[PDB]
Amino acid sequence: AELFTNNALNLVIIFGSCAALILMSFWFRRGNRKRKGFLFHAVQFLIYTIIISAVGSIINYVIENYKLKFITPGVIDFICTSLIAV
Amino acid sequence: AELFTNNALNLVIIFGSCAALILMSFWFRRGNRKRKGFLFHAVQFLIYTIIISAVGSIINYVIENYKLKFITPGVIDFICTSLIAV
Ligand SMILES: CCCCCCCCCCCC
Ligand SMILES: CCCCCCCCCCCC
Repeated sequence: AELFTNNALNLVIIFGSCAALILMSFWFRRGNRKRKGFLFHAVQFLIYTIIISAVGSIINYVIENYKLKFITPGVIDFICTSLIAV
Repeated sequence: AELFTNNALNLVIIFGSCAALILMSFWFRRGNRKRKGFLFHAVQFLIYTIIISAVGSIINYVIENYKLKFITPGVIDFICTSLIAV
């Protein structure tokens, strides 16, 4: 409830990125004039990176603003780096 | 109102840079003795850099002097660096 005030831009940009991804998927599906090689993979990579960074920021804010017990900060950064590297 | 006292030179230099840009655009349009290659592009680049740096400074001052909630300092520096690099 009260946590949404400080993160609204984050969900806004997450939704915008997802909508842009769906729109460009449809754009590729229509006509398929492009080649789905390195550029489309790179686009997927960057959108994945930004969305997981946003999710990690949300987790950090929730942990730091609600309760610090049972969660160690920075470990979520490690998991995000691991996922993007994978 | 009260924030204009500490930023007056910034809007002054922004307006001066815009006026100089328009004046040099007109000067190029008159006679076009020059070649609009690397030098004019570099002039555009430097004026863009200085105006966005001024805007970022204004945003920083507004955030630090009005309310720190919902805005993370330094992210605007990241966005300015990203825009100038692009
Ligand atoms: C059909 C031709 C496709 C050519 C794709 C080139 C991809 C280059 C990737 C370079 C990665 C360093
Ligand atoms: C008509 C001749 C125009 C010559 C423009 C030279 C531009 C050099 C740029 C060097 C960038 C490193």
